[PDB]
Amino acid sequence: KNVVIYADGVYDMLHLGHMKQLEQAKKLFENTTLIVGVTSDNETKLFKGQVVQTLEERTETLKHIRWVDEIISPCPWVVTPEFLEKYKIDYVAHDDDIYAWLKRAGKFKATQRTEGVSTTDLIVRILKNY
Amino acid sequence: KNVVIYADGVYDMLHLGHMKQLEQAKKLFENTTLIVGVTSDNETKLFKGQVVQTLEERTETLKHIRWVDEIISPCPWVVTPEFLEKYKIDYVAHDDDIYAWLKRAGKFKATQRTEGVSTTDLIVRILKNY
Repeated sequence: KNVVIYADGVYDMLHLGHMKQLEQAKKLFENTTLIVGVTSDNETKLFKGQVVQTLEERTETLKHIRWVDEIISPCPWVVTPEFLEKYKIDYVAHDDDIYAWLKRAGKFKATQRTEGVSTTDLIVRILKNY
Repeated sequence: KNVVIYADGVYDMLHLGHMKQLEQAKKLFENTTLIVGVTSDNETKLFKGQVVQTLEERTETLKHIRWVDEIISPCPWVVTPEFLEKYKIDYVAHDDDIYAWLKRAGKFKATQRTEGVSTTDLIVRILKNY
């Protein structure tokens, strides 16, 4: 009955948006194990852009989050079929193409984003009082 | 065997320091219930100073934290003997006098702070690259 869910990401400067998204992935089925993958510093910089917190800092925050059952850190940048088999992953959860092959196989689960909750947005509120 | 631990605070812009401290309070005994109290906006501003996130924002983050079992929000600004009895609280956990009466009664548990992990410290790292 236990469904293994994999959610990968940078998880830089974790905020309510990340957390609600992890909650959604964890609650995709009644009984789950949520594995969270944390991207490496080098690959994040190479493909996405600047990352603020190091791999170790981003990974240690996630350890304190209720919905997180297991962590793969660093995780691969691109999910592969072999990777799903190795870790016995039933579904990949991500906001909604690099996921076409996952949808085709029945293995993709959409989760939503939350906007306007980020650390950037907060300091704006701090300075907008000056 | 279940020990009720109460940890109150502002919990503004929660970071690794808050989280490690909550972990410590939760792990003070083998079997615990950690109740977290979140101070009101008005009282925080009146007695401590500016608060960045509203009561509701600070409380919703704490809901996603593994160590948190129960939340009192808003909580009283000052702990009282009556309050400990009402909620059946065995120990108050806080970094180490407003707690003298708690120590005298055997009801105070020290937890440590973690420094240099705060949201302020992060943006400094962001700008120090310019």
